[PDB]
Amino acid sequence: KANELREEKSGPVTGNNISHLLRDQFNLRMQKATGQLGQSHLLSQVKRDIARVKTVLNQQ
Amino acid sequence: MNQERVFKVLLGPHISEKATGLADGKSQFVFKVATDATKLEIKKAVESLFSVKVQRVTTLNVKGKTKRTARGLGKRNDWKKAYIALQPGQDLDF
Amino acid sequence: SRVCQVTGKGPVTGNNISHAHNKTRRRFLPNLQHHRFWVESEKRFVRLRVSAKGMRIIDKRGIEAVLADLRARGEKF
Amino acid sequence: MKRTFQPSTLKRARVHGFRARMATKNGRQVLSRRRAKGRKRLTV
Amino acid sequence: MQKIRRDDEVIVIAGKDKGKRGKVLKVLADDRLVVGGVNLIKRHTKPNPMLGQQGGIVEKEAPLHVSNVAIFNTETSKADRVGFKVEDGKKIRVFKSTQKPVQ
RNA sequence: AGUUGAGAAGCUUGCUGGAGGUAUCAGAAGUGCGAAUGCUGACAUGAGUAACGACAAUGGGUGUGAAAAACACCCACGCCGAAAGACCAAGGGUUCCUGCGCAACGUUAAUCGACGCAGGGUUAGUCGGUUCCUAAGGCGAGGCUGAAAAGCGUAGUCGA
RNA sequence: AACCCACUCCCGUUGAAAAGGUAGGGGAUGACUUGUGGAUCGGAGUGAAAGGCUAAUCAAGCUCGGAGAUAGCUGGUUCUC
RNA sequence: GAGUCGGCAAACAGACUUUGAUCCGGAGAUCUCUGAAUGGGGGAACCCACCUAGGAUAACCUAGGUAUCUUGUACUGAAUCCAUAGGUGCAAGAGGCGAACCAGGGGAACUGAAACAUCUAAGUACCCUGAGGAAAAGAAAUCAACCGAGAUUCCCUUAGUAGUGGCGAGCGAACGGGGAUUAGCCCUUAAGCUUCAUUGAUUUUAGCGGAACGCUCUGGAAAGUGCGGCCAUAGUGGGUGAUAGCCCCGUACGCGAAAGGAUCUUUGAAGUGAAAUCAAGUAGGACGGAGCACGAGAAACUUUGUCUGAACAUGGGGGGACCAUCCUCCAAGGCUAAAUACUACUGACUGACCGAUAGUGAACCAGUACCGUGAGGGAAAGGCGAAAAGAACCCCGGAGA
Repeated sequence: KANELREEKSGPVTGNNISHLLRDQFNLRMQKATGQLGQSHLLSQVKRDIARVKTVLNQQ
Repeated sequence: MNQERVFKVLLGPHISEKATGLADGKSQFVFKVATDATKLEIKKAVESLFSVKVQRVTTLNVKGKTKRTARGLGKRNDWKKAYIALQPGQDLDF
Repeated sequence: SRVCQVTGKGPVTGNNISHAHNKTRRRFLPNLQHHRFWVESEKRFVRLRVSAKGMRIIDKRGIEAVLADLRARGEKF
Repeated sequence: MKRTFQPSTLKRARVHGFRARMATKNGRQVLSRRRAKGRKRLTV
Repeated sequence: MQKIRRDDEVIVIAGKDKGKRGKVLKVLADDRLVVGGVNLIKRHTKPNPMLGQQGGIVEKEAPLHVSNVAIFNTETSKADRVGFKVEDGKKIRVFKSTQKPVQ
């Protein structure tokens, strides 16, 4: 959630967080393109976890 | 390269009989890439995300197909298609 | 256009009543000339498209006072 | 026996296109009538 | 809140299965309720070679309406209406015949 | 269907229908249709008649098929060959290819299709465009002009 | 010859075609034919001039408004006694 | 407060939720490309850039800037000495869209007159330009008859009257009354209004509680039958398997707001009103027009395209040619709320409105399909059942229909 990100993690620690869970969005789309993706909830929730690191970064 | 956008460039290995047999015989791998991606972006992304060395990248724009239904004509997303040619002696693994 | 820069007189419309009282739609233009007015306190002529009773206002109020409220309205000269 | 419609995508866009309509006042109100009628295209 | 929810013993008023006590399984969004054991249809399902369905006459339970059931009391053994008692921050749902809580 | 009334019309009933109806007496009207070469939809008649789109031309064998004059292959026979051949621009927009299909579409039948459904397929420093340059012409800072809208146009900057 | 035309015959006239076809015919280095882009438009263009042409429309295009123009004319005006 | 991952679209996957999801309001964040489109171009959704700061290994990337015009301001400076034009930078503002309403600019014609030209239609339609939530108008150089009334706008009458008119067709007042509304302030500087800052208050953007029915009959199913009750600031609501005040959601009636919005109200502040000092190229006049109901007519009064042109409170204008005498007013500077007009858009209630050839063109994926080069034109198409319980299996047929 957001209050685990907010006020506990800094600029770089949320900055290093996006590029770590952009690989999660990348590798899940590499698995979706093949047949090797069973659980499809991971693809939608990695979108909405990038959006809240980018949300708590705009409000720093 | 703006350390994002390496992950936004490659959209998956494209799976066809042409893509499979041209990955076996030659060392060319067919990737669907993002529809606004230059040949330099989809070369530095493969060299970064796969630790491989890229020799050549050719590209395609593909038009979406229009499928007639009731309620009229629909259309699919126009997509993009890159052929990643590597040095002989290495293949991409996922 | 055909408007006096001093009085603001533009063209007016009206009729052309004949002997059998036929109305023809016409237009009343104002008597515009160009004229160069000498300004002493600028040492310079200003050329001004002005109707012929707009020159009567120059002759009555002075060009130095008519140019005071041409630029209050914000015109060319 | 040629007909009256001889198609050309370049002549279609310089007579009836969007920039052409919105270049002139009378065509800039074609685009507002055709939007008040609620049309899907408004430049054909 | 709503009068009836899942882990409730209810009784059917004015249906085919009138007076038949059961327990709510599903609460549907269009004012409907699947109650266990009542309103029981038999679906002629054509079998699948896949893992979805297999077999002939399956006999499942159909949704009722929310007005065709009442909360069963288990104090007077009758059908009863329910209402809400608003106190300190506990909205409990209470019976109307006896004014003591539905639990 | 029966019955009653001078009539418009009423009443009673069998079947079909499966949820509404409105004694009486007043009030209001989108109140009564066969005609307007009326208007909309359905449907006749003409009539299973005319036609089935150049008078290059078809004939056998085999296959597949539920069924082949028309599909595939084979053997022949004809036809075009300054095109009925290969290409490019334009224009169209997936019509290209493969697997499965035949309802509808195809002036007949269709197993075939420019048809349906699903996958695939279009790779450029050199070929075309963009980018560079201008013609006709368009727009046009300012400017000149004009009831207004606007017209004309310089610098410019678009336009093969 | 191509190409551009359109003199004659016949067919076609519910056509294969809202102007063609077949057999002949005129020009074919020119006041030629043509692609592409552009310019001019409704009492207004354009016209080697026929009232021709201006999107199968032209003695004043098309479209939308004035507008349900007007019609001393036409046609029609519906249950009963 | 218990379900959820929007709809056509039912199912299925993979999931999320009482450690409180979905959902509902308030606030913020994101907000690609076009479009006034605004860095430059362009065939709208595309193309090509520049400048500064930071980051990046012969490739770029991130965050801002870069339109024009108006006004204001700073710096700069041609012919030309001075300084004007011009140049450049900074601020601030404008542009575009919207159904009508409003103030203006330009303005038809069919038609009526039983023809037609004056006239009508009609200052209508249409085009164009501004402004506002209303706008315009407005505080007497106004009317009235010797009595008086006092701004404006609006409704009702006077009255189809007076007038006007090829005195044809037509067009049409005013005085005086009855009402709606209720304020007048200033140019020796004002009310009023905008912007903030605050003082209380009232609304709005979501919600919460919300009374009382059983037995019986027919039936597929009861709300209907039959009997007996109950509730009522809640009884002719919606729908539930047939017709329900007591089944459900509501209704009457009470309550409710972290945070915004809006209105009203305190009391300061900066503004504005504001044009300077009671009005001169003005009043008046002559020509030519237009308006006043008034076709220039005995034509007053108002506006003005051309030409002219005053008096100054022992003045000046009006009182329908004009002159005298009375009466009443102070033009050439302004600002003003309410009563009034309209409804594209919201919400609630309502209907002797419509019920799929009707009612919107449009109940349904409608301004769609289709027709046009284009502006533009413009359709047809609702109903299984209470519940999909939407027909397992068998048989003929081409794993058809």
